[PDB]
Amino acid sequence: MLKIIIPTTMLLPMTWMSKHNMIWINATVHSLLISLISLSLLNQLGENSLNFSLTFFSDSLSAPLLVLTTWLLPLMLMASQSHLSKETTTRKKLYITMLILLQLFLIMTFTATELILFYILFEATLVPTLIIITRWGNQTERLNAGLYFLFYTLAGSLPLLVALVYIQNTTGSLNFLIIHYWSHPLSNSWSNIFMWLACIMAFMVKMPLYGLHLWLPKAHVEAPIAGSMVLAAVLLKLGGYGMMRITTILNPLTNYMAYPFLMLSMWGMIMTSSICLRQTDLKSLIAYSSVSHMALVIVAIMIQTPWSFMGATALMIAHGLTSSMLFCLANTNYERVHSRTMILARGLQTLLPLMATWWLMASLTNLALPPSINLIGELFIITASFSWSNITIILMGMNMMITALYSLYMLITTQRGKYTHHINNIKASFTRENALMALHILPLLLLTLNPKMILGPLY
Amino acid sequence: YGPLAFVLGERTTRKLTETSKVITVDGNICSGKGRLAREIAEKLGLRHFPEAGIHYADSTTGDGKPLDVQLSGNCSLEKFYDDPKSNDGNSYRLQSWLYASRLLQYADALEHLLSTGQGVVLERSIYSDFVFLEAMYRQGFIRKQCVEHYNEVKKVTACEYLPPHVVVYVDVPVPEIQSRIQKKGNPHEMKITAAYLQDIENAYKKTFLPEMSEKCEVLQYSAREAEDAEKVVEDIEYLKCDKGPWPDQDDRTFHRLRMLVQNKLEVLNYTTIPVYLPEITIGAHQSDRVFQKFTELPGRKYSPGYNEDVGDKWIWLK
Amino acid sequence: MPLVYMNIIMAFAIALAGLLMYRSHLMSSLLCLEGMMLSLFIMSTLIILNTHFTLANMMPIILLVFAACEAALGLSLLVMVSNTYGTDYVQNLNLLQC
Amino acid sequence: KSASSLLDLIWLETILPKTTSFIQMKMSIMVSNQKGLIKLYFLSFLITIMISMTLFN
Amino acid sequence: MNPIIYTTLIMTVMSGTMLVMISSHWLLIWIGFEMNLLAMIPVLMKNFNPRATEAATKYFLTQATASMMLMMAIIINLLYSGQWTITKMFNPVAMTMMTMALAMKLGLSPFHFWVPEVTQGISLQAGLLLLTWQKLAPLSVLCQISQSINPNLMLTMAMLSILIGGWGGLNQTQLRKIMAYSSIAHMGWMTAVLPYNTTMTILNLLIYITMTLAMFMLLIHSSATTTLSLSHTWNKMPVITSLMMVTLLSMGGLPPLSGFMPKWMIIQEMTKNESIIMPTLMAMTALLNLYFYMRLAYSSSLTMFPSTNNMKMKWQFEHTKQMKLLPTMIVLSTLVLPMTPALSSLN
Amino acid sequence: ARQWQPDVEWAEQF
Amino acid sequence: IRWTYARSANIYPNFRPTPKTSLLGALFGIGPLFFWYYVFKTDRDKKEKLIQEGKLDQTFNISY
Amino acid sequence: PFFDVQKRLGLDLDRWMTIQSAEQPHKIPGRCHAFEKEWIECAHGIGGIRAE
Amino acid sequence: IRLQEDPDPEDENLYEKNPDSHGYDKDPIVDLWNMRVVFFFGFSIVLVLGSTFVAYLPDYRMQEWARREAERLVKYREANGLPLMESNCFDPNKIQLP
Amino acid sequence: AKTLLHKYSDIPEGTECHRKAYASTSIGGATGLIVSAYSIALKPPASFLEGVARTGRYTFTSAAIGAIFGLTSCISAQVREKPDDPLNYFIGGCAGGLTLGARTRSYGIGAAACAYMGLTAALVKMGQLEGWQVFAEPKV
Amino acid sequence: NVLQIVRDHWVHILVPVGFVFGCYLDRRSDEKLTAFRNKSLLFKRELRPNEEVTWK
Amino acid sequence: FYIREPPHGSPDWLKVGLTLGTSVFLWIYLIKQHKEDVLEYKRRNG
Amino acid sequence: DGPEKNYEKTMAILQIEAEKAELRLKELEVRRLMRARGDGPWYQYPTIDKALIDHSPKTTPDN
Amino acid sequence: TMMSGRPGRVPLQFLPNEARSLPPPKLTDPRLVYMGFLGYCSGLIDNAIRRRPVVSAGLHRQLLYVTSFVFFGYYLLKRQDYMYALRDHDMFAYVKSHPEDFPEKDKKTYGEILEEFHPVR
Amino acid sequence: KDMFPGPYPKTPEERAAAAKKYNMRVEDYEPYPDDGMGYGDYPKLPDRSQQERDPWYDWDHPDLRLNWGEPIHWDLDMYIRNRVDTSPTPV
Repeated sequence: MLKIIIPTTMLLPMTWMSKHNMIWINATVHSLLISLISLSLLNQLGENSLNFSLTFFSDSLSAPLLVLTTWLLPLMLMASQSHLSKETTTRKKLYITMLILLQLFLIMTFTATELILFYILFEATLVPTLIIITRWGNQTERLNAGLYFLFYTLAGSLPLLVALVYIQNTTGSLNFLIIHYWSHPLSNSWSNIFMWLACIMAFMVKMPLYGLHLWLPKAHVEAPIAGSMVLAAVLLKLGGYGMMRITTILNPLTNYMAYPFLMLSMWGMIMTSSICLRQTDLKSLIAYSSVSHMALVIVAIMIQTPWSFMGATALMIAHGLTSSMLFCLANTNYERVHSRTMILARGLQTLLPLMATWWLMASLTNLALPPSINLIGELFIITASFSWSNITIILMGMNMMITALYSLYMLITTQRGKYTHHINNIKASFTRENALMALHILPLLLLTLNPKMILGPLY
Repeated sequence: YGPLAFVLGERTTRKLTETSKVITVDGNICSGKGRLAREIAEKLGLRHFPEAGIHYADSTTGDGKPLDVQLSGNCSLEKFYDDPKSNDGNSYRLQSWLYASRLLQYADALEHLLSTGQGVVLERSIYSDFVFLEAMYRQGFIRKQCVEHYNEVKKVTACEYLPPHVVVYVDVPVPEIQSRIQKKGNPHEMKITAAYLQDIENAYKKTFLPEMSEKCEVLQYSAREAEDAEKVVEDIEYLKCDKGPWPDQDDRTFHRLRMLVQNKLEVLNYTTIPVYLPEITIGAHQSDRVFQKFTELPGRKYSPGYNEDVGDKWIWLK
Repeated sequence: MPLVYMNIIMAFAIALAGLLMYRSHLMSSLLCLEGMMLSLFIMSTLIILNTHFTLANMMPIILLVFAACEAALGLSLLVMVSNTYGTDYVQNLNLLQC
Repeated sequence: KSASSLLDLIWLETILPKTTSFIQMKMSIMVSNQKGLIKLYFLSFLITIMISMTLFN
Repeated sequence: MNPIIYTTLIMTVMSGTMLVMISSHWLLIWIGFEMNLLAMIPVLMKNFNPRATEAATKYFLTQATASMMLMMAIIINLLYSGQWTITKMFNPVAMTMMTMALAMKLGLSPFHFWVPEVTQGISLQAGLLLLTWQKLAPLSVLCQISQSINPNLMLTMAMLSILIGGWGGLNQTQLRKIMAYSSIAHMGWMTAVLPYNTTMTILNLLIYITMTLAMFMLLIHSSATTTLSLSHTWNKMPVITSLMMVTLLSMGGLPPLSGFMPKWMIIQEMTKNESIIMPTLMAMTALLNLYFYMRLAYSSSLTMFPSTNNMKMKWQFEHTKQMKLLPTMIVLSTLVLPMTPALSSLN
Repeated sequence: ARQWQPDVEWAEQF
Repeated sequence: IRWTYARSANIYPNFRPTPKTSLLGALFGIGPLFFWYYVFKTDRDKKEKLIQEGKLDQTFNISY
Repeated sequence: PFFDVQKRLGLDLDRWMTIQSAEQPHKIPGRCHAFEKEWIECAHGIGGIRAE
Repeated sequence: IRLQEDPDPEDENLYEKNPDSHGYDKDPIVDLWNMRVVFFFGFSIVLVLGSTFVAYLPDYRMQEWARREAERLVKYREANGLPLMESNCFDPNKIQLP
Repeated sequence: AKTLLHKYSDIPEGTECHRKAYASTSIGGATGLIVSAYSIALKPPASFLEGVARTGRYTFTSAAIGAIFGLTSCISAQVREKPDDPLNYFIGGCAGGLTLGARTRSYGIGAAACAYMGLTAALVKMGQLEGWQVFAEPKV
Repeated sequence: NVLQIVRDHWVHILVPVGFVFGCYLDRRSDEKLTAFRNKSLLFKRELRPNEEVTWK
Repeated sequence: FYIREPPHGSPDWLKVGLTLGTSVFLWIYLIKQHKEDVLEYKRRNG
Repeated sequence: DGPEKNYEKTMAILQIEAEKAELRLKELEVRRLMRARGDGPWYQYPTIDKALIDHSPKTTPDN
Repeated sequence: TMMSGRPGRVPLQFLPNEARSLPPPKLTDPRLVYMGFLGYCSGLIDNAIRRRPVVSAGLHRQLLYVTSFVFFGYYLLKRQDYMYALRDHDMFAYVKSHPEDFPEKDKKTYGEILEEFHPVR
Repeated sequence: KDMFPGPYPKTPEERAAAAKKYNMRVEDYEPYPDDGMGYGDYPKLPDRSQQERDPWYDWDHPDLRLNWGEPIHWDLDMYIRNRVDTSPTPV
């Protein structure tokens, strides 16, 4: 795995010693090269995970996420070039280093074999994210958003730390392989119930769950474009990955303890999508759509059926790409109009046609237009829930309807109607912005061709 | 110089002599005090310090070449003379900058006295800068809060130093001051109000001269008397050294003072008291931009000796 | 324990209570602190004598010396405080809060 | 109303973050009484000594 | 104060602590504590101020009461055991009294009250000495008597220390008081594992010492005692405030910084002893410490407060003083988590 | 087109 | 700007815990959750009962 | 952190007064010399846990 | 309330200095090179070559192997009359049922 | 001290509800007295009558909360006939929180106290059943 | 001059050297984990003529 | 350039040499110690 | 590389981790026993050294 | 106190002679490499604080930082290995000396044991 | 800062200031009832859709049929022409 980790580390000295005119260029080049190298990990075995060493391993769950992170870094740099263009060289290098550190941490999280190592790194991801949000945010709510995000995540994580150490003391090892081979069923004792809660709540906080999702709107809206990209593309999937890993030692208590969270998420998807319907901020709308799409994954993980897990992995990858793209488009519009009010800018389709096409394709992916991987994951989760209970189809179909409604509503309000007259600073789309949108869309549509790669280890 | 040197045996009192004396020449605007101060220094062998200017700190550091006003001082005396009631706070900002410059000057002088042993003649001092601020407040140029903040800054800084042994005051009447200013030719000086000069004189004679008289001798001289440098020097020589707290000081206290005056940042530590007055407060964006400009200046990016851009070499082994 | 030991320990307790419950003068608190030192001297002396701890008969003397040193310290602090404020009232020590 | 404001921006926030933060603020005010009187906290020391001696024997 | 005299006093404080950590006789340990107090008062009052005098008086009063109770406990143990060695105390009442006294010397709540006041009164150097070096001797004595320490009493004191430290830190604005309350909380963390594993207490103590050294030295370098005075630092020296941000995050304990090591190992040892509720509450309450650390980091470096015009003059001049240890202390207090297996060396 | 940076009022709360 | 602020920012500051607000918040926050829980739990238990007695038909239900 | 420099350097600084069974001046016996001697000899190197 | 620079005007459109901008930086040459780097590595390499690499990624999921083994097993099962799939994933002989 | 906890625990759950409530009331009153002492020391009462009033108020509030908790828990266990359910303790805790709110004459204080107290009481019952150790004896 | 080129574009070799070194580090770890070269009950086979190891 | 001579100016030379010497001695001692430890370990462990 | 390589590597890693877990549980049990009995090299709290005792003839015959 | 009171432990001894029987930590040990990395970072921070070129000023200073860190780290690692070896040695000896307290449970195959199947529906 | 929505107006002076802030006549201005729902001092504009507004009048925002500076309905997004319509119906 060091074939990916070591170059990622070597990015930092390069960025620090790169010329002020070559910082972005060098970073983008070598980040793309690192993504190319990470592509090799997709060759997962049929049964055994790719155990590179005692500390790092990968499976058909970890590899897509690793590729996603290594691919997301260059696009984040490209997006960050615009607003961080009047910054001093040292601070620009600092931002690049924060992004690189975040990518390195995420790689190690997705490859860590030891559960406590995963906890350490997955909670280490907070520091770069917090710094990015609080320092390079544009509004005054950035400080409160960072506080909310950090405190939510820590309040979830600390009981998880206690529980993990308890497991290490009792079982003797926290290695995923040993934990899976030496799995022992949990009883219904209150101690086991609280252990299950401690092991689940942290990941429930990580991937916004209705009731504990209050941090996400603030974080996504206040954070800079790159920060929002990671927040909505990988940092949320951290919760899903950790939950799928930790559910191995949380059975059969999951059957009894899932009902609260299952109902919370099944109603939360509807609630959040309805909230999207009546939103005035573009980034807030995108964030709430993310909340709903992640609630789908939460349901899938809780049900613990093989189809559910496959759909969960596919949905995670698809949502990462789509949400990052949506935030990038909103960022371009925001940079041009210097406001996040959705109704402020209207009829942008006339002024910017190609960006409007990008908007259309992104919204289509958001509403899970067949045969996009978004639809593949959503349909798999829907079928798994239908097997769990036939009544689920009601809420699932209603959520699909509301998602389509609010996505098309966003497209109509922004990229349709009479153009706003006073807004005269809408210049033609830059090549960089179009390239960013293309590098978000094309991989997803290509992934639809060979979904087996992103269908998880249960394929 | 540090604690080790004092432990080794370096004692300031050994170097200090009867000649070692802080003499401050004060007066109203264009009182010719500088000439008398130079004459006193020459006829006493003491080191004369020219009156602290806006770019006094620029002289002390770097290459001595005054830096840009926007980068060093952000205040104009000429603007104060033209518009004393500007909405930019130039009046109080200028006064505070002058006080900081004079605080640095007094420290620079004391350090010279405690290291070389040679006496120092200074044109005014921190103990005298209050006169101009009081005059500005009387004229209504500055607001009361500015005076309050200046008092705050002074009380936390000046106390750490020792008042001058001799306070020479060149008493020139306001009409003569006006005549000289007209002869001087400077249009900004010509714009100076007579009431401002009268306020300066009143502040001197009613606050400064009595308080200094309590501390030490105040050799008040007329303009004609000041012309006779020999008499002025003689009178200073015949002043009892008992006047002033220096006879009450010892090697330990002198060590403390010498350590204080060496660290210029420590000297100016309380000059930046976190009181947010609009006149002095500088916005974060402007602060960042100006500091970045300052760092770009050659010789300011790195510590002295490590700025290769100026010709420093061997940095790899420095 | 013999009743004398009980009485001496009770004396220490009473002096501690008086010290912890200040009234006005810091001098009174110092008196209570020194009283406690006296009580400890008496207790240790009786214990050493009864046990015939010959080599430990020097312990009370050392305790006494250090006791009076820490007192010299207390008095020096009290006069500094009184010279600053004017009295040795404990209420005067109020500049530092929390 | 019901979803966006009533639940999300009002009750959900009141139930967990707002309540916890308010409790912390009040506790901070209580702990940092800012009285700074030797008499009071020394009396508290005496009370502590007595209580410890009784409870932990 | 003459520098030679000051060096002698500092060496006397160190010698008192060394005697406490070197002696095998209870009387000598008490003597060492008395020497520490005697040589500490003048150091606290090096810069003569009314606040400094008040701080010295309060410190002397508290430490004197603690020493009285300690000697009383020693005498009671002598009465019921005829022993002077620093071993298992053979009288429960003496054990309780000694625990109270040593906690008062440490500053564990409810004997925490004096710590913030004294810390605010004394200078930054004196604050550094008080919050780092003065914590060694009572902790050493506690470690030697850990076997006899009543777990219930010590755990109660430690947990209350953590809670009260967090709460007090939330309300403070003066940097010294924030540091003092954080010190109270960290001492609670240190003493929580004292009945279970002393080596973990040593580890936490070392990490705390490094972190507090770094923080105090950075404050001295920036010459700031309030949040606003520290806020002004970004204009002059951004490096110092950024490193302060890093150290504050470490003090909070957020991984992968050094501050995670002590909390991680403490939770490990407590869970090994079948205690799950206590460490969970400990971490959840340390979140408050993290909160006030984050507020300070916000004001210092994460955001930029307005500056003053006179800062331009200070820009020209450079700090003459050089704290040699500061870089190494910053590194050791930020990046040492990959080095936990070195815990064995402490044993 | 500038990130919000604390004004005098924001610092005064501290 | 005022409209956007009032719709989001000013919501909580003007919020008061009136009996109406508390009642409505409870009945729309936990009400639907409990209702859906009851429905789903009953359905699941019915299916499990049929499974236990073997009545439930799963002839080709080999994907789940 | 009982840094036992006394035992490392083989120097007695306070061990003389630790017990009353140690050599006292002029060989003056302690009141409970025999009992303390028996207790110490019993509990020599067996560990505090076992000695208790 | 504070002497601060007026808000920076709306970000200068990179088209203003150079009509051919491509975004990225301001220097036209570095803009050209950045666009070349992003397009070449981003589209020509990863998106094309890596897609081909993952398209012809060797089958280590044992899909074809599974199908072939299933074919062999079906042949044997039908030839010997054995049921195509048994009712036990493990042999009951080695299961010491309680 | 521990004897009061012994008094409360010795009374079997869902039995001797009057006696159970009496023991809980005594425990609550003791806690109130401790709080009153600390409050009086830290916050000096202006008059001795004020000190008596404060002590009485704190003690009565705490004792009432304890009595309500004990009675509610015991009666719930009696009616349900299930003395080993944490729900009994939860109901008693919420009732005590509501009584605290009434004593403070604040509905919000009462509601929050009910929630937190009920949760904590249920947790205490769960620990009593499982064996959770708040202050574990050093075992390693 | 080529010197000026490498003088300004030396940082362009760090990450490639990183990949090479990582490949080496990964190979090193594999060498340390060669404890069951042909001891598995699935792939146990006799070394072919002139074969030092199976590298497994 | 500077009106006042830099407190550094030319490299201290003496201090530079001392630093180099201390580092070299550290390296020599470390390498020799490691060699000795390897030999001793092999001697004690066949 | 070949699949058998990863197979053998997985076997080795599993063995190492399982042995580590066994050793960790063993250590916990050993530590508990030693701390509850004081019969092992660990948790040997110091006791008074018998060397300090003086057996020279005292003043009073009955010691 | 764990091994703080081990029998035969010479006070204030960093590395006992018995540690020499253990293999010396390699000079290319990754832990030692990380120690050197920490030293270099310390050098960089020292340069940054003193407003001198971070990556070039005082190459001798940074070299000394790295050398000191590596030098002390070598002995630190040696002591750490010694203490862990002591742990393992003492644990094994205690298990051997107390066989009754560490019995060998009967090893039964999965075919013999019965684990309840919990269906996931 | 003072041009931001505030709390429910209690004194008539507060009501007048709020009316001035929203560019509404003091007579016309009506805050939402103080039900504790967080509406604040925002005007309770008539609940009529944008479609009802005169299509021949020249609006600053034609598609939304709104003028610059005109107070904006709390539920404007719901009452846009593309959404819920409250126009009068023949029956």
